[PDB]
Amino acid sequence: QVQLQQPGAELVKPGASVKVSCKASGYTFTNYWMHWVKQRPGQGLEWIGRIHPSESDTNYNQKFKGKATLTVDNSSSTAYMQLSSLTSEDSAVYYCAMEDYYGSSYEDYWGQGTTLTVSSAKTTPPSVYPLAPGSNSMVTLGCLVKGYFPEPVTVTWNSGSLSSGVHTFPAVLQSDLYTLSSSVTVPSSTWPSETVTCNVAHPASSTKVDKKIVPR
Amino acid sequence: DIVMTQSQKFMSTSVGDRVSVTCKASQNVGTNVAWYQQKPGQSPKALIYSASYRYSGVPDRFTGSGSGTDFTLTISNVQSEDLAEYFCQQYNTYPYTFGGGTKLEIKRADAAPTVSIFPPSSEQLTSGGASVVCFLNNFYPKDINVKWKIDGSERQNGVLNSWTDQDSKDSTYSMSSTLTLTKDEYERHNSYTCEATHKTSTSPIVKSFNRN
Ligand SMILES: CCC(=O)N(c1ccccc1)C1CCN(CCc2ccccc2)CC1
Repeated sequence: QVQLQQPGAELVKPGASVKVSCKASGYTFTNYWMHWVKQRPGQGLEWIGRIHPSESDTNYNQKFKGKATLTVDNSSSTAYMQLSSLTSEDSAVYYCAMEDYYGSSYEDYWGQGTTLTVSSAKTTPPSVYPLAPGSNSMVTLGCLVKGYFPEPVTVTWNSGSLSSGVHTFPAVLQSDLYTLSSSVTVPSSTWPSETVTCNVAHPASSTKVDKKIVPR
Repeated sequence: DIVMTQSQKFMSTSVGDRVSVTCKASQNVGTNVAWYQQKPGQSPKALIYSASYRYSGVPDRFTGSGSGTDFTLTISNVQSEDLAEYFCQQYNTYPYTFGGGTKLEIKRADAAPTVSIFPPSSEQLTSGGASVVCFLNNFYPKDINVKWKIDGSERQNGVLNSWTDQDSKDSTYSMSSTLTLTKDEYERHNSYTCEATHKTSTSPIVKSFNRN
């Protein structure tokens, strides 16, 4: 197996530049093309270009010439995408991706995607609030993740070991701040008896917060 | 550039049925065509390369066909976890280009919403705000309305709503409604109610608490 590690978010001011990293492990870095893809919120996919780490041969989408520059560092098995003269049209999720061959098929690997937000606003970490039923077979708990900027936030429950019965809602932007919520439904025999905790990560602010849901 | 066209942005099917997503290239791309699946909040995942070969671990329910300009991704024995956007792509000529995507929707039986209401946490109240949250979960079909009442009176401002895509396990929808007030406003009133109207009930489905 193979990991491509990308930072979750970059907040950069209009006109500045950004260099997004894609650190690879689990395969021979210099043997495979590394591809880059852009996806604007709720929109389709755009191919930026590809780079081969052996000698940094590149093929670009002409529409990104002068905007995107692809490079590699073989000493750290890292691929980079630099974006110059940033505008709001650059705000998007950027993926790196490669594929290799095993058995009788290709297998692809992707980075988690870097959410680039081009804005002069400041980073604002979320406030994480527990949702416990005030004083049945199943019980619903939740987590209110309020007032953060920029996107994204990711939510887990019990560090990911609680994955069934979860609904995590898309964020809504209001007064320049995002808010989202997550609910989890569990058997009433397991909570409060067993602990239920929402884990909330806001990569732009380097925050990871755990909130135990305790009964009211 | 070569334009890849998917002319059905949405296709509706049922679990166990067969669905075929079509894709047309503006010029001949041979078999240098790939198909991808993308679920909400997730990177794309390759399904098909060379127009008809499955990527590693892709279920044999996924088949690809076509050569030249007309390509088809066929999903047999559709499963609830196939809920996703599907993209075609040519890599015959630079730049590589993607179709616009086709979203798979799954028909299922009606399901009434499970409603839960939550008061502001003491953690939020310590800094002067107060959000009341209502989850309307696991309902079908997607059409639903939510109404907030404070001491019996309808409240419209300060409400923010968010909806999930169809659930990967049971193909239902869920919705979250958040009424945000000031701590001072919240403490002037006692009864807080969220009411859902959905086709599965001729009366509103309601949940309440009293700040008591
Ligand atoms: C969006 C990036 C992209 O375009 N791709 C991709 C996807 C995932 C991860 C890495 C790259 C292509 C996927 C299809 N491959 C085909 C390989 C091939 C060539 C000749 C015969 C047989 C197979 C080319 C690269």
